[PDB]
Amino acid sequence: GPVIGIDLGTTYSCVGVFKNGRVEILNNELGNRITPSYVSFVDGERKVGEAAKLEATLHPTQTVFDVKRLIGRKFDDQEVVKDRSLLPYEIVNNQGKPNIKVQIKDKDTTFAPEQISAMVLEKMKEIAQSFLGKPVKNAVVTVPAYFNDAQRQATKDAGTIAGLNIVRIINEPTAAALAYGLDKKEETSILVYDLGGGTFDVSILVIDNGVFEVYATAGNTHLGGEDFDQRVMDYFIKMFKKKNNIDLRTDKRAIQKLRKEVEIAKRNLSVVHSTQIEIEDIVEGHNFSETLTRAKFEELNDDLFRETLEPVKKVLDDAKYEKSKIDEIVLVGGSTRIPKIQQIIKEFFNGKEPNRGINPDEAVAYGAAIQAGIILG
Ligand SMILES: N#Cc1ccc(COC[C@H]2O[C@@H](n3c(NCc4ccc(Cl)c(Cl)c4)nc4c(N)ncnc43)[C@H](O)[C@@H]2O)cc1
Repeated sequence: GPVIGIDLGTTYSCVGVFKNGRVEILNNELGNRITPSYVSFVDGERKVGEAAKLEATLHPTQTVFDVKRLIGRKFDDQEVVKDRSLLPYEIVNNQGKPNIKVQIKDKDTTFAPEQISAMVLEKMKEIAQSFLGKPVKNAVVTVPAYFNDAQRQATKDAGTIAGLNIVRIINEPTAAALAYGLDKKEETSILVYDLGGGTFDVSILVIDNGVFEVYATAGNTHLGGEDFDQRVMDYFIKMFKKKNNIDLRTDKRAIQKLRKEVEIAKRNLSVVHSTQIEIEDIVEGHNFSETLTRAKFEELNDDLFRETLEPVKKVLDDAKYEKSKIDEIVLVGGSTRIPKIQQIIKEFFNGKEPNRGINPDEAVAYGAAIQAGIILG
Protein backbone atom coordinates (compact mmCIF):
# COMPACT_ATOMS: atom_id res chain seq x y z
CA GLY A 1 0.00 0.00 0.00
CA PRO A 2 1.05 3.68 -0.08
CA VAL A 3 3.59 5.23 2.31
CA ILE A 4 3.25 9.04 2.62
CA GLY A 5 5.71 11.53 4.12
CA ILE A 6 4.59 14.01 6.85
CA ASP A 7 6.56 16.91 8.36
CA LEU A 8 4.87 17.30 11.81
CA GLY A 9 6.31 20.75 12.61
CA THR A 10 5.84 22.92 15.74
CA THR A 11 3.66 25.54 13.97
CA TYR A 12 2.58 23.55 10.84
CA SER A 13 2.46 20.22 9.08
CA CYS A 14 3.10 19.36 5.43
CA VAL A 15 2.29 16.13 3.56
CA GLY A 16 3.97 14.67 0.44
CA VAL A 17 3.38 11.51 -1.64
CA PHE A 18 5.90 9.72 -3.94
CA LYS A 19 4.00 8.84 -7.13
CA ASN A 20 5.28 8.02 -10.67
CA GLY A 21 8.87 8.85 -9.53
CA ARG A 22 8.05 12.39 -8.28
CA VAL A 23 7.28 13.91 -4.89
CA GLU A 24 4.01 15.87 -4.77
CA ILE A 25 3.53 18.17 -1.79
CA LEU A 26 -0.27 18.27 -1.45
CA ASN A 27 -2.67 21.24 -0.97
CA ASN A 28 -5.14 21.17 1.93
CA GLU A 29 -8.86 21.83 1.27
CA LEU A 30 -8.02 25.67 1.29
CA GLY A 31 -5.27 25.33 -1.41
CA ASN A 32 -2.22 25.65 0.92
CA ARG A 33 0.78 23.29 1.03
CA ILE A 34 1.39 24.16 4.72
CA THR A 35 -1.40 23.53 7.33
CA PRO A 36 -1.18 25.32 10.71
CA SER A 37 -0.96 22.75 13.56
CA TYR A 38 -4.03 24.18 15.34
CA VAL A 39 -7.09 22.37 16.71
CA SER A 40 -10.11 24.37 18.07
CA PHE A 41 -12.86 23.14 20.43
CA VAL A 42 -15.50 25.95 20.19
CA ASP A 43 -19.36 25.63 20.47
CA GLY A 44 -19.50 21.81 19.99
CA GLU A 45 -17.37 21.83 16.75
CA ARG A 46 -13.76 20.66 16.29
CA LYS A 47 -11.67 22.38 13.56
CA VAL A 48 -8.12 21.50 12.42
CA GLY A 49 -5.79 23.85 10.53
CA GLU A 50 -6.35 27.40 9.35
CA ALA A 51 -10.02 27.41 10.46
CA ALA A 52 -8.91 26.45 14.03
CA LYS A 53 -6.15 29.13 14.03
CA LEU A 54 -8.77 31.81 13.18
CA GLU A 55 -10.60 30.80 16.44
CA ALA A 56 -7.55 31.80 18.60
CA THR A 57 -8.41 35.53 18.66
CA LEU A 58 -11.88 35.18 20.24
CA HIS A 59 -11.42 31.69 21.85
CA PRO A 60 -7.76 31.58 23.05
CA THR A 61 -8.42 28.98 25.82
CA GLN A 62 -10.16 26.57 23.30
CA THR A 63 -7.60 26.86 20.48
CA VAL A 64 -4.79 24.32 20.90
CA PHE A 65 -1.42 24.69 19.17
CA ASP A 66 2.32 24.10 19.63
CA VAL A 67 1.55 20.66 21.16
CA LYS A 68 4.93 19.41 19.76
CA ARG A 69 6.48 21.48 22.61
CA LEU A 70 4.76 19.12 25.13
CA ILE A 71 4.72 15.72 23.39
CA GLY A 72 6.64 13.00 25.33
CA ARG A 73 7.78 15.49 28.06
CA LYS A 74 7.11 15.65 31.82
CA PHE A 75 4.92 18.36 33.43
CA ASP A 76 7.82 19.56 35.71
CA ASP A 77 10.45 19.74 32.89
CA GLN A 78 11.93 23.32 32.85
CA GLU A 79 10.87 23.66 29.16
CA VAL A 80 7.22 22.59 29.89
CA VAL A 81 6.98 24.97 32.91
CA LYS A 82 8.03 27.83 30.53
CA ASP A 83 5.52 26.72 27.80
CA ARG A 84 2.65 26.52 30.38
CA SER A 85 3.36 30.21 31.30
CA LEU A 86 3.30 31.15 27.54
CA LEU A 87 0.36 29.04 26.20
CA PRO A 88 -3.23 30.24 26.78
CA TYR A 89 -5.02 26.85 26.88
CA GLU A 90 -4.98 24.91 30.15
CA ILE A 91 -2.16 22.34 30.67
CA VAL A 92 -2.70 19.84 33.54
CA ASN A 93 -0.49 17.32 35.30
CA ASN A 94 -1.72 13.80 34.46
CA GLN A 95 0.51 11.33 36.39
CA GLY A 96 3.58 13.57 35.79
CA LYS A 97 2.84 14.30 32.08
CA PRO A 98 1.38 17.44 30.48
CA ASN A 99 -2.16 17.07 29.14
CA ILE A 100 -4.40 19.67 27.45
CA LYS A 101 -7.72 20.64 29.03
CA VAL A 102 -10.51 22.26 26.94
CA GLN A 103 -14.32 22.34 27.00
CA ILE A 104 -16.53 20.53 24.48
CA LYS A 105 -20.20 21.70 24.88
CA ASP A 106 -19.06 23.09 28.32
CA LYS A 107 -17.67 19.67 29.43
CA ASP A 108 -14.07 19.50 30.67
CA THR A 109 -12.14 17.25 28.27
CA THR A 110 -8.46 16.26 28.74
CA PHE A 111 -6.18 15.15 25.83
CA ALA A 112 -2.66 13.77 25.72
CA PRO A 113 -0.44 15.74 23.29
CA GLU A 114 -0.42 12.70 20.97
CA GLN A 115 -4.26 12.81 20.77
CA ILE A 116 -4.04 16.44 19.44
CA SER A 117 -1.12 15.56 17.10
CA ALA A 118 -3.21 12.57 15.88
CA MET A 119 -5.93 15.04 14.75
CA VAL A 120 -3.27 16.90 12.68
CA LEU A 121 -1.99 13.57 11.27
CA GLU A 122 -5.59 12.46 10.43
CA LYS A 123 -6.06 15.67 8.38
CA MET A 124 -2.76 15.03 6.50
CA LYS A 125 -3.85 11.35 5.94
CA GLU A 126 -7.20 12.52 4.48
CA ILE A 127 -5.43 14.98 2.07
CA ALA A 128 -3.26 12.06 0.84
CA GLN A 129 -6.23 9.60 0.60
CA SER A 130 -8.30 12.06 -1.51
CA PHE A 131 -5.29 12.71 -3.83
CA LEU A 132 -4.21 9.02 -4.20
CA GLY A 133 -7.91 7.87 -4.35
CA LYS A 134 -7.05 5.02 -1.93
CA PRO A 135 -6.68 4.37 1.82
CA VAL A 136 -3.35 5.26 3.54
CA LYS A 137 -2.19 3.18 6.56
CA ASN A 138 1.58 3.94 6.55
CA ALA A 139 3.77 7.04 6.84
CA VAL A 140 7.26 8.36 7.33
CA VAL A 141 7.08 11.13 9.94
CA THR A 142 9.80 13.61 10.85
CA VAL A 143 11.07 14.54 14.31
CA PRO A 144 13.71 16.99 15.55
CA ALA A 145 17.20 15.41 15.86
CA TYR A 146 17.11 16.29 19.62
CA PHE A 147 13.89 14.20 20.23
CA ASN A 148 14.48 11.45 22.86
CA ASP A 149 12.87 7.96 22.74
CA ALA A 150 9.80 9.11 24.75
CA GLN A 151 9.19 12.01 22.28
CA ARG A 152 9.65 9.64 19.28
CA GLN A 153 7.35 7.00 20.82
CA ALA A 154 4.64 9.63 21.63
CA THR A 155 4.87 10.71 17.94
CA LYS A 156 4.48 7.06 16.80
CA ASP A 157 1.49 6.81 19.21
CA ALA A 158 -0.03 9.93 17.52
CA GLY A 159 0.30 7.98 14.23
CA THR A 160 -1.42 4.85 15.67
CA ILE A 161 -4.39 7.00 16.94
CA ALA A 162 -4.67 8.57 13.43
CA GLY A 163 -4.67 5.05 11.89
CA LEU A 164 -1.09 5.52 10.52
CA ASN A 165 1.60 2.93 11.15
CA ILE A 166 4.75 5.14 11.29
CA VAL A 167 7.05 2.71 9.42
CA ARG A 168 10.07 5.09 9.96
CA ILE A 169 10.83 8.16 12.08
CA ILE A 170 13.55 10.25 10.39
CA ASN A 171 15.15 13.31 11.91
CA GLU A 172 14.50 16.73 10.28
CA PRO A 173 18.20 17.23 9.19
CA THR A 174 18.24 13.85 7.34
CA ALA A 175 14.85 14.74 5.68
CA ALA A 176 16.38 18.08 4.49
CA ALA A 177 19.54 16.22 3.18
CA LEU A 178 17.32 13.80 1.20
CA ALA A 179 15.23 16.69 -0.23
CA TYR A 180 18.31 18.63 -1.44
CA GLY A 181 19.63 15.31 -2.74
CA LEU A 182 23.04 15.72 -1.00
CA ASP A 183 25.47 13.16 -2.61
CA LYS A 184 25.47 10.03 -0.38
CA LYS A 185 28.86 8.81 -1.76
CA GLU A 186 32.09 9.52 0.24
CA GLU A 187 31.96 11.76 3.40
CA THR A 188 30.11 15.21 3.51
CA SER A 189 29.58 17.46 6.71
CA ILE A 190 26.42 19.63 6.38
CA LEU A 191 25.19 22.49 8.60
CA VAL A 192 21.37 22.30 8.55
CA TYR A 193 20.06 25.74 9.70
CA ASP A 194 16.31 25.47 10.23
CA LEU A 195 14.53 28.73 11.13
CA GLY A 196 10.75 28.26 11.18
CA GLY A 197 7.75 30.19 12.49
CA GLY A 198 8.29 29.41 16.16
CA THR A 199 11.60 27.51 16.59
CA PHE A 200 15.25 27.61 15.49
CA ASP A 201 17.29 24.41 15.18
CA VAL A 202 20.81 23.87 13.84
CA SER A 203 22.51 20.49 13.36
CA ILE A 204 25.81 19.16 11.98
CA LEU A 205 24.82 16.25 9.73
CA VAL A 206 27.58 13.88 8.48
CA ILE A 207 26.77 11.75 5.38
CA ASP A 208 29.22 8.85 5.00
CA ASN A 209 28.62 6.44 2.08
CA GLY A 210 24.79 6.59 2.48
CA VAL A 211 24.78 6.62 6.31
CA PHE A 212 23.43 9.80 7.93
CA GLU A 213 24.47 10.80 11.47
CA VAL A 214 23.70 14.04 13.32
CA TYR A 215 26.99 14.80 15.22
CA ALA A 216 25.59 17.77 17.16
CA THR A 217 22.41 19.82 17.60
CA ALA A 218 21.50 23.14 19.26
CA GLY A 219 18.82 25.75 18.88
CA ASN A 220 16.43 28.23 20.42
CA THR A 221 12.96 26.90 21.17
CA HIS A 222 11.36 30.43 21.17
CA LEU A 223 12.96 32.16 18.12
CA GLY A 224 11.22 32.17 14.73
CA GLY A 225 9.36 34.21 12.11
CA GLU A 226 6.46 34.86 14.59
CA ASP A 227 8.98 36.74 16.84
CA PHE A 228 10.09 38.98 13.89
CA ASP A 229 6.38 39.77 13.22
CA GLN A 230 5.87 40.59 16.92
CA ARG A 231 8.83 43.09 16.83
CA VAL A 232 7.07 44.86 13.91
CA MET A 233 3.67 44.69 15.71
CA ASP A 234 5.25 46.28 18.81
CA TYR A 235 6.69 49.18 16.81
CA PHE A 236 3.51 50.03 14.84
CA ILE A 237 1.32 49.70 17.99
CA LYS A 238 3.59 52.32 19.69
CA MET A 239 3.44 54.55 16.56
CA PHE A 240 -0.38 54.30 16.18
CA LYS A 241 -0.75 55.27 19.88
CA LYS A 242 1.62 58.28 19.47
CA LYS A 243 -0.24 59.54 16.37
CA ASN A 244 -3.89 58.63 17.06
CA ASN A 245 -4.24 58.15 20.89
CA ILE A 246 -5.47 54.60 20.16
CA ASP A 247 -3.76 51.60 21.78
CA LEU A 248 -4.55 48.80 19.29
CA ARG A 249 -3.90 46.18 22.03
CA THR A 250 -7.31 47.24 23.53
CA ASP A 251 -9.08 45.55 20.55
CA LYS A 252 -8.14 41.88 19.89
CA ARG A 253 -9.80 41.97 16.40
CA ALA A 254 -7.60 45.01 15.50
CA ILE A 255 -4.45 43.10 16.60
CA GLN A 256 -5.56 40.05 14.50
CA LYS A 257 -6.05 42.24 11.37
CA LEU A 258 -2.66 43.99 11.93
CA ARG A 259 -0.76 40.67 12.46
CA LYS A 260 -2.11 39.28 9.13
CA GLU A 261 -0.87 42.41 7.24
CA VAL A 262 2.48 42.53 9.12
CA GLU A 263 3.17 38.87 8.17
CA ILE A 264 2.50 39.72 4.45
CA ALA A 265 4.68 42.88 4.73
CA LYS A 266 7.57 40.87 6.18
CA ARG A 267 7.35 38.39 3.28
CA ASN A 268 7.28 41.28 0.72
CA LEU A 269 10.43 42.74 2.29
CA SER A 270 12.39 39.53 1.40
CA VAL A 271 11.98 40.74 -2.23
CA VAL A 272 11.27 44.54 -2.19
CA HIS A 273 12.76 47.41 -0.07
CA SER A 274 9.46 49.16 0.93
CA THR A 275 5.88 47.90 1.43
CA GLN A 276 2.53 49.34 2.57
CA ILE A 277 0.66 47.94 5.56
CA GLU A 278 -3.01 48.92 5.12
CA ILE A 279 -6.18 48.07 7.13
CA GLU A 280 -9.40 50.03 6.51
CA ASP A 281 -11.24 50.74 9.81
CA ILE A 282 -8.68 48.80 11.93
CA VAL A 283 -11.08 50.18 14.54
CA GLU A 284 -14.30 51.97 13.48
CA GLY A 285 -13.47 55.31 11.81
CA HIS A 286 -9.64 54.85 11.91
CA ASN A 287 -7.59 53.45 9.02
CA PHE A 288 -4.14 51.94 9.48
CA SER A 289 -1.74 53.05 6.74
CA GLU A 290 2.03 52.71 7.18
CA THR A 291 5.17 52.05 5.17
CA LEU A 292 7.74 49.54 6.43
CA THR A 293 11.21 49.45 4.89
CA ARG A 294 13.58 46.49 4.79
CA ALA A 295 16.09 48.65 6.78
CA LYS A 296 13.59 49.24 9.62
CA PHE A 297 12.42 45.54 9.53
CA GLU A 298 16.14 44.56 9.95
CA GLU A 299 16.76 47.22 12.63
CA LEU A 300 13.75 45.95 14.66
CA ASN A 301 15.03 42.32 14.55
CA ASP A 302 18.87 42.61 14.29
CA ASP A 303 19.47 41.17 17.78
CA LEU A 304 17.15 38.15 17.11
CA PHE A 305 18.83 37.49 13.75
CA ARG A 306 22.32 37.54 15.41
CA GLU A 307 20.99 35.29 18.27
CA THR A 308 20.72 32.46 15.64
CA LEU A 309 24.59 32.39 15.54
CA GLU A 310 24.82 31.34 19.25
CA PRO A 311 23.55 27.78 18.51
CA VAL A 312 25.76 27.65 15.35
CA LYS A 313 28.83 28.35 17.55
CA LYS A 314 27.58 25.71 20.07
CA VAL A 315 27.26 22.85 17.50
CA LEU A 316 30.72 23.65 15.98
CA ASP A 317 32.13 23.66 19.60
CA ASP A 318 30.23 20.39 20.55
CA ALA A 319 31.51 18.59 17.36
CA LYS A 320 35.02 20.12 17.81
CA TYR A 321 34.62 21.48 14.23
CA GLU A 322 36.42 24.42 12.56
CA LYS A 323 34.02 26.56 10.49
CA SER A 324 36.09 25.30 7.46
CA LYS A 325 35.18 21.65 8.43
CA ILE A 326 31.59 22.41 7.20
CA ASP A 327 31.31 21.39 3.45
CA GLU A 328 27.78 22.80 2.69
CA ILE A 329 25.13 24.99 4.48
CA VAL A 330 21.53 24.07 3.89
CA LEU A 331 18.60 26.38 4.91
CA VAL A 332 15.16 25.07 5.86
CA GLY A 333 12.15 27.09 7.02
CA GLY A 334 10.43 30.02 5.35
CA SER A 335 12.29 32.48 7.61
CA THR A 336 15.61 31.66 5.82
CA ARG A 337 14.20 33.75 2.88
CA ILE A 338 15.08 36.92 4.89
CA PRO A 339 18.11 38.35 3.04
CA LYS A 340 19.73 39.52 6.32
CA ILE A 341 19.62 35.91 7.68
CA GLN A 342 21.52 34.62 4.64
CA GLN A 343 24.05 37.48 4.89
CA ILE A 344 24.78 36.85 8.59
CA ILE A 345 25.20 33.05 7.97
CA LYS A 346 27.51 33.68 4.92
CA GLU A 347 29.65 36.20 6.94
CA PHE A 348 29.92 33.96 10.10
CA PHE A 349 31.47 31.29 7.84
CA ASN A 350 34.17 33.76 6.70
CA GLY A 351 32.50 34.39 3.33
CA LYS A 352 31.22 30.90 2.46
CA GLU A 353 27.89 30.92 0.50
CA PRO A 354 24.92 29.01 2.12
CA ASN A 355 22.83 26.66 -0.07
CA ARG A 356 19.16 27.53 0.22
CA GLY A 357 16.24 25.78 -1.50
CA ILE A 358 13.46 27.66 -3.33
CA ASN A 359 10.59 26.16 -1.15
CA PRO A 360 12.37 25.96 2.24
CA ASP A 361 9.03 25.46 4.13
CA GLU A 362 8.39 22.12 2.27
CA ALA A 363 11.99 20.67 2.19
CA VAL A 364 11.40 18.44 5.26
CA ALA A 365 8.09 16.93 4.02
CA TYR A 366 9.76 16.49 0.61
CA GLY A 367 12.59 14.49 2.22
CA ALA A 368 10.06 12.43 4.25
CA ALA A 369 8.29 11.52 0.97
CA ILE A 370 11.70 10.60 -0.59
CA GLN A 371 12.35 8.33 2.47
CA ALA A 372 8.88 6.75 1.84
CA GLY A 373 9.97 6.10 -1.79
CA ILE A 374 13.31 4.60 -0.61
CA ILE A 375 11.49 2.20 1.77
CA LEU A 376 9.07 0.93 -0.96
CA GLY A 377 11.87 0.45 -3.60
N1 LIG B 1 0.70 28.44 12.18
C1 LIG B 1 1.12 28.62 11.10
C2 LIG B 1 1.85 28.70 9.85
C3 LIG B 1 1.53 29.51 8.72
C4 LIG B 1 2.57 29.68 7.71
C5 LIG B 1 3.84 29.00 7.89
C6 LIG B 1 5.01 29.01 6.93
O1 LIG B 1 6.16 29.79 7.35
C7 LIG B 1 7.13 29.49 8.40
C8 LIG B 1 7.77 30.90 8.65
O2 LIG B 1 8.45 31.34 7.47
C9 LIG B 1 8.19 32.71 7.33
N2 LIG B 1 8.30 33.06 5.93
C10 LIG B 1 7.72 32.43 4.77
N3 LIG B 1 6.95 31.18 4.72
C11 LIG B 1 6.17 30.97 3.49
C12 LIG B 1 4.71 30.71 3.62
C13 LIG B 1 3.83 31.57 4.36
C14 LIG B 1 2.44 31.11 4.44
C15 LIG B 1 2.04 29.85 3.76
CL1 LIG B 1 0.43 29.19 3.79
C16 LIG B 1 2.96 29.10 3.00
CL2 LIG B 1 2.41 27.74 1.96
C17 LIG B 1 4.28 29.52 2.95
N4 LIG B 1 8.04 33.13 3.66
C18 LIG B 1 8.80 34.18 4.08
C19 LIG B 1 9.39 35.24 3.37
N5 LIG B 1 9.22 35.36 2.01
N6 LIG B 1 10.13 36.12 4.07
C20 LIG B 1 10.24 35.95 5.39
N7 LIG B 1 9.69 35.02 6.18
C21 LIG B 1 9.01 34.16 5.49
C22 LIG B 1 6.69 32.87 7.71
O3 LIG B 1 6.38 34.21 7.97
C23 LIG B 1 6.68 32.01 8.98
O4 LIG B 1 7.13 32.76 10.12
C24 LIG B 1 4.04 28.21 9.01
C25 LIG B 1 3.07 28.05 9.96
